[PDB]
Amino acid sequence: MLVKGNEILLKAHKEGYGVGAFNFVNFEMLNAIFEAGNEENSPLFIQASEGAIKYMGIDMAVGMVKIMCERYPHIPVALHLDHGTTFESCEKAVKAGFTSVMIDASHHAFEENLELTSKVVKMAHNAGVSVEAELGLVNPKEAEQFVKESQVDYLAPAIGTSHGAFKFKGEPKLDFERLQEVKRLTNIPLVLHGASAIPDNVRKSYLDAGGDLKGSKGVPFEFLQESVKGGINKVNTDTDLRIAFIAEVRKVANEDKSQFDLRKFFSPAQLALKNVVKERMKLLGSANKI
Amino acid sequence: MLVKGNEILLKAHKEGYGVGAFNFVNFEMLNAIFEAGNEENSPLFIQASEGAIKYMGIDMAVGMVKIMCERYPHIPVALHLDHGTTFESCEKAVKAGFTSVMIDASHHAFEENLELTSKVVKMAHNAGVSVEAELGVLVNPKEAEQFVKESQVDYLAPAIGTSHGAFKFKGEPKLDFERLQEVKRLTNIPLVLHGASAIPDNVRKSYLDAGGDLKGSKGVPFEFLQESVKGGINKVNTDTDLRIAFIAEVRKVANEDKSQFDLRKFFSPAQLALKNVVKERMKLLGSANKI
Ligand code: NA
Ligand code: NA
Ligand SMILES: [Zn+2]
Ligand SMILES: [Zn+2]
Ligand SMILES: [Zn+2]
Repeated sequence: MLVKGNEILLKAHKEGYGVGAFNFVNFEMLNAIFEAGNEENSPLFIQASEGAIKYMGIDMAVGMVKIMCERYPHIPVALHLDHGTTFESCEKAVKAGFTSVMIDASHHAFEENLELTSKVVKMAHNAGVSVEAELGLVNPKEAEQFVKESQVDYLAPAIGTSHGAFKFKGEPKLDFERLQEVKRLTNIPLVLHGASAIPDNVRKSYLDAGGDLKGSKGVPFEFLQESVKGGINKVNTDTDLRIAFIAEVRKVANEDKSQFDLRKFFSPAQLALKNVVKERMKLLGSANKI
Repeated sequence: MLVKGNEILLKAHKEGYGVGAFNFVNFEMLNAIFEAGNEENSPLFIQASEGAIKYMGIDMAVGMVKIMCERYPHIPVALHLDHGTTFESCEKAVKAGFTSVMIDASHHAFEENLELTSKVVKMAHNAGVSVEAELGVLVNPKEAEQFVKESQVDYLAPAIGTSHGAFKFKGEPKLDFERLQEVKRLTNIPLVLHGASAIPDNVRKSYLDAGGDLKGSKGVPFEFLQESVKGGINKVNTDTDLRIAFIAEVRKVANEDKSQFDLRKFFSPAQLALKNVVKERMKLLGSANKI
């Protein structure tokens, strides 16, 4: 059922594996994510950004997730506010039924990031909700201080990732020795943002359907595994899903100009998304952890 | 709020207007339909086919609608099983929370159609749910009178020359309006028009400008939809129009930005185009400003 984000991530912290945190914006993405979790016997972090919540309405975002939990009552599921920008945003998500909220004030200085994060934590913990924060590259000693002062449940340390399909213009590399240092001093679950890899087969599908991925590329599979070894426990994944989904939508549009049955577009798009999720669960080590 | 289908259609029947019955298969379709009803102050018939229910899961089909009703509690909404093919399917819909169910046995003989329809009615009415059936081969008005009286069905879909899909008329648009009037006077219940998509000219242009192909497509003219309401049609099944308007915008976004893979950029304009189709249809049929 729907559980506190910390319940899932504490396990992954103790046993040293990574749980994927998969964004959704509608029913098709959510269904494919849940089907993958059921087929790989993996716990699920379900994420909604503030833009996705505006698109769906927060009543629908939580409502659809609750329905899916009743459909697969054996899968541990956390519903996570992705990149909350204000206290009030995190507070609205708590009242709506989210079991995990992230407050992104990494763009602020240490002192204001910590003051706002601490405010979110108090409100959230009062309602039984776990909190993620961000910091950053990261400096391990202030991370130690940040975590102890804020009492946040998980932390996203900056180690060389960024959202989108365009992660590194040159060689891909992440500062894993910084990560191991953060992990030691904080001893809490850690979060990797911008962790989409753009698998080879997903890139092929998008470009085969006439898509333009520009010079985009993401974290190699090897560096996601090394991140988990370093102590990452929550791996944010979104771009990979969207590319795999829209590749199939473009394909159907191209191959049959007379097709306007929505299910003919989105049934193959769901399957491609679902396979990206299933492979990621195995890569990160959360398969068969229910 | 979610109400029995008859509560909406009996009002439409008494006052002589039509209520669009709009199919959905996912959240985007459902949201646009509800926004159209809110903006035109119109009651809503929300329909799901058996295929749509398989795609969504009946728990999600009903659950999404109940969330949307809480979001717009002032809008009368019926949740209708479209083209139920078996008693068991209609019974599952009743148990899940549907407020209206259609049993389509029109391909069976009259006697078998009546028997199955009557079985569905008894189960449905015991649960507080309204029932649609279908007759027609064009409908036989005298069969309809007997059918409605023996079955106690709440509304009837008489065949008068329409059909599902974008290719309804090879030749002249033709609907047997005389037959419709006879059925209405003999049955005196709300009547349903299936295959009622019109394929507006702007929707067709949109689909073709996006690179789509509609070879000789042809729907029910707006004037025929109005004539059919004047004749006693109170429920107007609409699906194809919604899908063409929706996918037209999906095709357009794909064509004009090959680097776009944010789903919202595809489906926000698609929702708006679908919503606009629904708003115009609500005004055409006369359910606008009836809340
Ligand atoms: Na997050
Ligand atoms: Na129907
Ligand atoms: Zn991020
Ligand atoms: Zn971030
Ligand atoms: Zn029909």
